[PDB]
Amino acid sequence: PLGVDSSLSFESVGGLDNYINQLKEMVMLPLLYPEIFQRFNMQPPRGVLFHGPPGTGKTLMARALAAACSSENKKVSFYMRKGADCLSKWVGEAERQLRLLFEEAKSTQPSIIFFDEIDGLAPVRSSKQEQIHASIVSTLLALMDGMESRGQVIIIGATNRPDAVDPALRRPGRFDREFYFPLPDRDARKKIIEIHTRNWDPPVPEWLCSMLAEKSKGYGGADLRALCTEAALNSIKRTYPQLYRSTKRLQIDPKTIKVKVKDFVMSMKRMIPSSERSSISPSKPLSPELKPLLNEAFQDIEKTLQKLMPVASKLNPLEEVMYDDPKENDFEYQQRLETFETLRIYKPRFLICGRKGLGQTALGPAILQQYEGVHVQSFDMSTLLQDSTQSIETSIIHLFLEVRRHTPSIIYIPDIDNWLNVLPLTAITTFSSMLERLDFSDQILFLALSSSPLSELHPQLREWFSSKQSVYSLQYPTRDSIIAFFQPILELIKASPTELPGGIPRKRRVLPELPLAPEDRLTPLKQLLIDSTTGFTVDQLLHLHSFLYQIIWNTKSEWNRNSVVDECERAVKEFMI
Amino acid sequence: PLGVDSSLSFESVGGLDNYINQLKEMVMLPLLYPEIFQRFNMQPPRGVLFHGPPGTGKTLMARALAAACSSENKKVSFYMRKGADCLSKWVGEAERQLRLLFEEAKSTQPSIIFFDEIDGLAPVRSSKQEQIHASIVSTLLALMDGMESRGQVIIIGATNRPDAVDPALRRPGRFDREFYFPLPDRDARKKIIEIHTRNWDPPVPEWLCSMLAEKSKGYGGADLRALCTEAALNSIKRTYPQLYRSTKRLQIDPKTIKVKVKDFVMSMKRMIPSSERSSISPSKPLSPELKPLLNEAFQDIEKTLQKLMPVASKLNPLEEVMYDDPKENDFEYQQRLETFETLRIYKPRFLICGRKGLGQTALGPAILQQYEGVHVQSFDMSTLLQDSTQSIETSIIHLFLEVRRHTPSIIYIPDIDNWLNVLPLTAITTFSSMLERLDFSDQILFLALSSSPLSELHPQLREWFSSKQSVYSLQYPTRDSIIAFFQPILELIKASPTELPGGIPRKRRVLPELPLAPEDRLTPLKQLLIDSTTGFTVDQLLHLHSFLYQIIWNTKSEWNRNSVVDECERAVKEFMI
Repeated sequence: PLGVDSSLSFESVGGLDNYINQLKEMVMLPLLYPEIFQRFNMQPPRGVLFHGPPGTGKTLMARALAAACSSENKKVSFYMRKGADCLSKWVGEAERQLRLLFEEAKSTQPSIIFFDEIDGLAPVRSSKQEQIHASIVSTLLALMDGMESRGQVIIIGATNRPDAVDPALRRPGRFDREFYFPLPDRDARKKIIEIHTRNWDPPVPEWLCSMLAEKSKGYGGADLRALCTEAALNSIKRTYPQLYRSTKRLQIDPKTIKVKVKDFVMSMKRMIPSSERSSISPSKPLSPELKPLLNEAFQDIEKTLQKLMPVASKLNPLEEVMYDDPKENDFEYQQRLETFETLRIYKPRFLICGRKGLGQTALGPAILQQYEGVHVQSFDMSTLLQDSTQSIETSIIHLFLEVRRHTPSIIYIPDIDNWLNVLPLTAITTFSSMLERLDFSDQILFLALSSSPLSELHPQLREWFSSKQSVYSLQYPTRDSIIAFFQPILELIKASPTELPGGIPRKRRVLPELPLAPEDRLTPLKQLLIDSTTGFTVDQLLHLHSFLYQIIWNTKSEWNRNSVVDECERAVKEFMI
Repeated sequence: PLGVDSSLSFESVGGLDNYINQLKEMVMLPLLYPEIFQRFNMQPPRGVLFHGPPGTGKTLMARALAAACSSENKKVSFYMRKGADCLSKWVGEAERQLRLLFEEAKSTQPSIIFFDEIDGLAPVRSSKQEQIHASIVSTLLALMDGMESRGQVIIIGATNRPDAVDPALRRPGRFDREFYFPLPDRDARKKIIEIHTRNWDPPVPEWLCSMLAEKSKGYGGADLRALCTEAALNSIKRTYPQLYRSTKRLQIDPKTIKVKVKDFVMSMKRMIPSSERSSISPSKPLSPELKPLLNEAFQDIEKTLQKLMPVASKLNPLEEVMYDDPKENDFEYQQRLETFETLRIYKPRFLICGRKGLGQTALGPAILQQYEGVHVQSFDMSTLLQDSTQSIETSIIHLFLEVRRHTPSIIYIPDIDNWLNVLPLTAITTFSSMLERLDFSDQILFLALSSSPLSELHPQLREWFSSKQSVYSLQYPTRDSIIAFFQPILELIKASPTELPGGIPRKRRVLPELPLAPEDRLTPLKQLLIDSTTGFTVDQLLHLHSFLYQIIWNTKSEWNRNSVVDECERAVKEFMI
């Protein structure tokens, strides 16, 4: 059956190395080196506040910390407190459980305590309720620190939000660490999936990683293990159909090890993402047959993206201090590199103008997918009108405040032709103010999408975007790209009966026992598809593509060729209306 | 008298086979096959969240699960928890009932627990109330899972809504199953009604099923049994009138078994649907005498419906894996069928333009009835203005979000001539945005009804619906269809006195004892009804139809024919004003 483990070698949360060194410098040093705390007479406190996606290192870095320190040294004890679990309606009974737990935590000397659900442990301190909201918060203040020199004990905090509570709970000088979980995307995703998949006596192929790791976006350690179990059970029922209706119990052979990539892709048909349980995010790669239709400008988007903003990230200070320099006295040499790759910028924004039905609003999610690791959100007016409890301008100042409270991050607005007709001049001039409230010298991108083409626009954008390179206009694709797009189906006309299942028999499987345990017109069709379709829009090409898919689906079984051209050609004739 | 049963062989919820195999793979395997959980070292968790219409498998799949596992293996215990039933205002008393129940649930090893009313068990976790809302939620988190390796115990959840609570209650990795109940419509409706009706020593006829099963729409297992009891008691009082006023008690014969279809149709006169206790849904089949007046285009509606969207549903993977293929390494062969019957589409919509009084707004419910099994709702502005607590555009984004959170589903708007005058340009451009927020490549229908005819319309629809086949215009019916419609009453003129009750005597029934227990002008009338009614509208034909019904009702008793033509003909003369 099932079972939980108490040993973790960072094998389901693995990849947060700089976090690991940051916590090692907090928890290892005070009793590893007990001398330099008097050589300098130094304090440094301990305590980390987790925030980010839950289960992406919430329970997983809980096991990574208890397993980390248990694998670190002997002896050491560990404590798990998950929200309100020692409380009452009394103050003086709730708390007497709490500080009996505190005094026994102080009695056991090598000891850490996990505290999760810090909102449930201590909410915001308001006096418009009963005074236990002030009482347990103040008594946790004095009983964690302030009055209480805790000595050798370590207090761990975890939330989903870094600001779900009043900042008195983060007194600066006791809880000076806060860890954000960035949900690793591609490479530590491939690391975390391959450190999972080696727990099987069949080793997995490594062409499927980072193939499956780039398919899997928005997942924790546990649900990627759920992908492991669902592909596993797909191998189970796949290998054996006789898994049903057993009152007389059965026995098995132990040689039931067969693995498919079909198991994984059926798991992808049968999955659901964790972030996409309640969200809608445009995390959509560009369509692979549409790459003949948009790679040619997509390259210009990613190159001019790279030029108008470097996407350069921070290296590890471990290897940086593994390097050494000779000169260390020169703050002028410091302000040199502090000017380097920092003062090279000015106000990241970009605009897309082009016709409707011409590759719109898919390239947006595509260039969202062409690089990751950055923080990003968009001013979707669905996400702006989603609350009415406050003003929408209060929501504007809020969301501008949180994208201010990040890394160099990404801001997007779709459909600005329809937008600015949606909200009044309150929110308009609000936004135009908030455009200028921040500096040029920070790196926040401002992607902008319009479904209307150029030189016809209200000038609100124009005074905002008077740079000649702050915009790009779109054109029709070339005929060679067109015939590149219709190429594969133009040989799928010829490969019906046994290449495709239009004429492939599907046969039955027998049950196991599992014993008892007690050609020539192709070119006039070519001049029908080309040169009579005078460079139209790509959605119309999607119409035709769907239509011919219906044609070849209905005409899926045919031998003795050149008999199935009449259906598609009259469909083109009808399409020209 | 009455009595409840503890044995169910899926005989009042029967039809959810793929659900049954999905739960069997969760609950049977961990102790059926206790070896492969170490061959792969796999987790898989257990827990299902029910949502959908209550009593359509809520109590019924509760009995199907406890009866399923009790009929599965010996020995096994079962537990029933229905919302708040072990609580208090204390935290620490409410919970001490809860985890005394948890430790005794862990003590009894073969054990499952039913949890219904999950909102009453654990609401959303807000700190703007007393902190027991955070406390019992967090303590149910740690005491179901997270901290607690539950071992062998199974936790069952059930609601009406899949999102009546915050998604922390669905941690991905413990509650990875959620069952929607689809309210089976025709064939599993006939299966579920015939698996009921075989509980009587008279076997029912099978021409009335699926006749009565297609009459009965929107019912659970229990209320269909209430139809069984009401047709039963209609047979009781029908067979015996002496069922009244007995102080001196009486005795019966046991041979009181007579069954009528009259009992069922009087039950239909005396019924009320469960979904139609507070809703108004246009689930209305087309009128059978109006089938001469709309089948001729109705066929075009269902055929072009079928062409513009295939209604093809998913087969069972049981029989699909009962089939086997030779080639299983080819993800390209996978993306073949993943392109098959998926990329054949483009943006399902359809429009109805036609005159007023000409078959409008009944064909809508009719083609709603011509196929079922799909998810469907409509943007009725009654259902849009029904709340004022939020903005109506917030309701727009909400309802678009939930129809996004479904199967390929159906969207309808009636009366678009009167509509777009009802809501301002806020909701208008909101909706036009939400038209384009989703892809072409998903299958969501967009039925549209207008009471005004063609070529006269504001072009908002026209830029939305510039496809030549995205619309259909309506005409007058033909004279042969007209005389087909007036045909049956044109022989009901001749069949008054004993075919119809206009001259049939109704006689009295005696009481049982039940002893003590201590012609020629028809064709000028034909040229009056036809060719002087120059192809008018069908509501006017309903006027006339009602009028002649009043004529023949008042003239219902007549012998020695050809004396009753004067009343209807002068009614036609008066009607021509």
